[PDB]
Formats: sequence, structure tokens, C-alpha cells
Amino acid sequence: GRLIYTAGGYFRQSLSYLEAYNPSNGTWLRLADLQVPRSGLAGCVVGGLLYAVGGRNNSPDGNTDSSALDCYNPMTNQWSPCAPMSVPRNRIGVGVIDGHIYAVGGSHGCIHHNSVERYEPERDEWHLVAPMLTRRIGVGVAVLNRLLYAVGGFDGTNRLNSAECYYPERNEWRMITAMNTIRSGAGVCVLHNCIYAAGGYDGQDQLNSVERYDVATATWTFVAPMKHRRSALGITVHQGRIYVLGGYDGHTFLDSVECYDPDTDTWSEVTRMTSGRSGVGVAVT
Ligand SMILES: COc1ccc(S(=O)(=O)Nc2ccc(NS(=O)(=O)c3ccc(OC)cc3)c3ccccc23)cc1
Repeated sequence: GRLIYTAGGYFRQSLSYLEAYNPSNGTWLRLADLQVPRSGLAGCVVGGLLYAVGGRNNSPDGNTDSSALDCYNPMTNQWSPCAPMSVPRNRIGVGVIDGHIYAVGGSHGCIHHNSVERYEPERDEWHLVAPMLTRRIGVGVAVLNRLLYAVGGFDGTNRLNSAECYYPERNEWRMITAMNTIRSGAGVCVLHNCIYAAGGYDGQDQLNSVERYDVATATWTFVAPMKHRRSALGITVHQGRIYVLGGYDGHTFLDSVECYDPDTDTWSEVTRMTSGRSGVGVAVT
């Protein structure tokens, strides 16, 4: 009975929605609003708890990048504040390894981070780990074989097709094979033994293409393209399928949710959010 949760986002301004989708019956739940509206945040789950990490509050008055970390408990329907990160990180990537949340890249104003920090929920503390090789914002992050992958993004000058691999036991990064397509703001997840990068922005157009990295062969391969081009999309995996939610298509903030089935290699539109939005954090619990 797991749900896909979607937190925050952007439509005219940063949003406070926490909504959940139930793929078994196609219904949506409206849950407790975020304390502070945020977009460009990342969502992850550790031990049944949903965490909303980083992002930005883009409001009528002004804009503030967020160093915040907040914890949503589905049992109690309440957000609680956690220890903040060392720096604000808008357009952040995040992965979880062994119960620890990794906050990768992102921006603070015009500073494009290569730093990486790790959150320990048992102790409510962030600690810096080794920095990435490249500054990356709008970076997609996936965890496979207890390694953390940082894919694409924007370094401050160049939009990137490069990707790198973090080794927690050695505390070191290495560059891996570059993608076929430059992508910032892509959706990045892991399904079966592969990293998928879906959509994003190549510096000219929003993309519908989708590629996957097979770790055995160290090669990126195109798979079936989404129906909508999209960047700043949310992404998750649920019962063996990839779900992509929202994003910006070049003209509209999308309410479309597409599902990818790897056995048929096809995308289908399975629901719509209650309103169109980009830059959401998404996770499953
Ligand atoms: C068009 O208006 C927008 C206003 C706000 C927003 S957002 O949803 O609040 N966040 C973001 C905005 C941009 C990002 N990088 S990008 O590569 O996708 C991109 C780059 C250039 C573009 O065109 C010139 C469009 C998208 C984001 C990346 C990750 C997460 C959030 C991003 C989205 C759209």
C-alpha cells in the first residue's frame, strides 16, 4: 500500500502542496502543507519518513534558496524541521545510502556547488564529504550497488552530459561514461540494474528522450521516449515501473504523470496531478 508522494513545486510561485498518489486505485490524497513553500527541492525516504531537502522559495516579494531539511511522518501527518545543511542548495540532487541522506550540488544564488554533504537521521547532523569533480546544479542522483551516481546538470557555464560516481567507503569520486545527450533538470532513478535519465534540458530544448546506463557494459542506451518533453520533472520507481511527474515542457507546466514499463519498453499516461507544476520532490513510502 505504498504511495507516491509529491512535495512542493512551482507554478507562478513556489508551492506548499504535499499530495500522494495511490497507483493501485488511481486516487490522490491531500496531506499537510509544507511549512515554507519550495521548489527545486528533492524528496527522499529513510525509515518510513519523507524528507524534503533544499530548494528555493520563489515568492511575490523575493527569492530565497533553502538550506532546510524537513521530515514528514505519514503516521502523524506532520512536518518537522531538521538540522539544516551547511549551505543553501536549490536544484539539488539527493540519494540515500544505508539510512543516510546525501545532498549533492545545487546552487546558492550564483554559486554552483560541487560540495556534498551527508545527513545522519539518528543524530540529526550534516557532515561534508568529498566534493564532486564538477559543479552541478539540476543534477540527477541515483544510488546503485551502494554507490552514488551524479548525472548531468549545469556547471555555471556548460550544461553537462557528464556523470560521476561516489564511493562511500573510499570517500572519492570518479568520472564515468558520459551520456549521449546533455541534460540538466532530468529525472534520474535506478530500475533493476540500470540508471535511467529521463528528459531534462540540453541548452536548447526540453527533452523527451530517455537513456539508461548499464553498469556491466558501461554504456548509455536510448530507450523509448516519453510522450511529453519535460525538464525539472519528479521521478520515482514503484513496483517495477518508473513514474515521472510534472515538469516544464517549453510552454506549459505539466500535470501529466507518465509510467514506464521496462518489459514492454513503453510509456503511458496514467494520471494527472491536481494542478500543473515543475520542480517537485517525489518519493515512495
Ligand atoms: C520556465 O519557468 C520555470 C520556473 C521555475 C521552475 S522550477 O521548477 O522552480 N525549477 C527549476 C528551473 C530550472 C531547472 N533546470 S532546467 O535544466 O530544468 C532548465 C534550464 C533552462 C530552462 O530554460 C531556459 C528551463 C529548465 C531546474 C532543475 C532542477 C530542478 C528545478 C529547476 C521551472 C521552470
